Amino acid sequence: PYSSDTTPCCFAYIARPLPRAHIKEYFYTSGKCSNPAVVFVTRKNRQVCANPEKKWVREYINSLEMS
Amino acid sequence: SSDTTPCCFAYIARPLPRAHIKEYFYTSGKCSNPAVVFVTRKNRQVCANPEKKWVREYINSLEMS
Amino acid sequence: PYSSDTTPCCFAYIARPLPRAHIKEYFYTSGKCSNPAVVFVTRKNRQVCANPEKKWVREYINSLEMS
Amino acid sequence: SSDTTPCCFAYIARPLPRAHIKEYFYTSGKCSNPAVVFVTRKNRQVCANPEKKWVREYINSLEMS
Repeated sequence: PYSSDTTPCCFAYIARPLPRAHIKEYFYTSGKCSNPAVVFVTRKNRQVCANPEKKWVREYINSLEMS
Repeated sequence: SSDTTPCCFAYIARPLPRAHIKEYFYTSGKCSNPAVVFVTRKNRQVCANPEKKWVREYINSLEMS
Repeated sequence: PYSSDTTPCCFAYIARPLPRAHIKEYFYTSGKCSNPAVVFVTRKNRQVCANPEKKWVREYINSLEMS
Repeated sequence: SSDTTPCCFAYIARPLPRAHIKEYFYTSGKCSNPAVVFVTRKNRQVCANPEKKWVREYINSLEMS
């Protein structure tokens, strides 16, 4: 059982770290997706796919739920 | 402005009302499951099984414009 | 090597699902912590510890990555 | 208004300046590593090794008020 509405997945990861100050939110893509992934939402409301195994990705996450 | 790709992991069980669908598109081949997405006037992206008769018929009607 | 500043960890998980509409952000606690955990930041800016293995927790995360 | 607990996973290598510390507290026993937290006037929470001489001395001075 699962939603029959589309679900976002990532098939590519941004190569280098996004500017930390341009990021306001994040969310992990569904476990249903083929690739694990972190999607950062920038302040201009863009959505960027990132690799959860990357050090900067984990640090950005730790920073985001301090705020 | 998004790097994500919409994929489908379930198909709607019953035929969606034809009257409220404004267009359709097929989910990316990158997605594991093949699927037709019917977009409703309220911008709902509903997943449907490409092999279903009603789905093929809806697509045909949307193709004739 | 690691930050010598304090790092937040969770030692208890909220028993039941928080109201989805009261949540604006989330972040996973450091892998350094003894327990894996998800910290939801409410709109009143409170921080609630949650279990990543819980179904509602994963769903809330998937939802937050969409907004 | 938070359910989290501050823990320490590293100790500051050199003695922090005494002049800018307003208080201290020990991290929870729930944390895996024992630690003293020196809070600076800029609200930085710095982790320090309880066994260090300077740490015990700083604590003593903060205890005499």
